[PDB]
Amino acid sequence: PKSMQCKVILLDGSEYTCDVEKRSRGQVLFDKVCEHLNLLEKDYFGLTYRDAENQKNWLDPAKEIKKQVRSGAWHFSFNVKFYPPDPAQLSEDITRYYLCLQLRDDIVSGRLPCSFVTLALLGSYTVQSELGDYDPDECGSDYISEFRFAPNHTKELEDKVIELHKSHRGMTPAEAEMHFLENAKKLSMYGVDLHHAKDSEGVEIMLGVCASGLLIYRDRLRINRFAWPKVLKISYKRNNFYIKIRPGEFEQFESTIGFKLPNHRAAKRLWKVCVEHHTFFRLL
Ligand SMILES: Cc1csc(NC[C@H]2CCCO2)n1
Repeated sequence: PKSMQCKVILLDGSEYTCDVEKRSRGQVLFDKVCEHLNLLEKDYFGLTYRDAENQKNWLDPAKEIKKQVRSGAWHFSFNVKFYPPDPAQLSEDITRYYLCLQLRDDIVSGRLPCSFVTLALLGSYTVQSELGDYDPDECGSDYISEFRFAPNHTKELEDKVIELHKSHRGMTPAEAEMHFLENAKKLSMYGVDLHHAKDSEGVEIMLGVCASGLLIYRDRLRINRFAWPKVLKISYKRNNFYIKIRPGEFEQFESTIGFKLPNHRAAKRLWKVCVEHHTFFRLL
């Protein structure tokens, strides 16, 4: 048997290396990553890789690794795929811990926009989880945490993290991580996977896919959203993505909404993440 070396960026930025038989399916590598992370609730998570267009793809667990990475390196990231709308109901603390790590990266990267105070508050729960109770000895008036809290840091933000940290005295890691999630889960973009598209008029939009349904971000004004129950069929042809919206009451005929994606692979990818998030909603 011929093994291939796999490299996986873990959610704390560390690198895990293992080997799998060259014909192995994605689930094989994923199972090894989950065993290493001591993770049981693994179906909220996935592996990503970068294709030749350099686009983030989900590694399909059903399909051979080699038929997905193709010409690329066997380099992956471990990630949350299905953001739980109710993290309090996850059976395990370790699940909630990896979820926090993903959300920390969603925030720092700017994928999850956050008000100043909420950046400070989430920061404060992360420090309490990582360092324990506020300690003046460690932090002077010129203190700057090693922790990344935000896409841009200011001394004011570092100050607010410390002030809020002071109030979490006696909070255990699992409790800090639960408070982190009870706040993060209310952010408008929590678990929203954004794809660039154009509408039927050629105007550039973002299509958001999440637990609750589909979002169309035209501009700040009039945001369209479709709960999963209102979506009958989703399809792609060529560069185009179509959503079939279930007929409202006493309206004879459904409405089809079509979008232009940058290319056929962008369309296929959006279809697959939509189908998967629709099946996830169904499982709630
Ligand atoms: C019971 C079970 C475990 S994984 C799964 N389905 C695979 C993807 C689609 C929905 C979320 O996860 N069902």
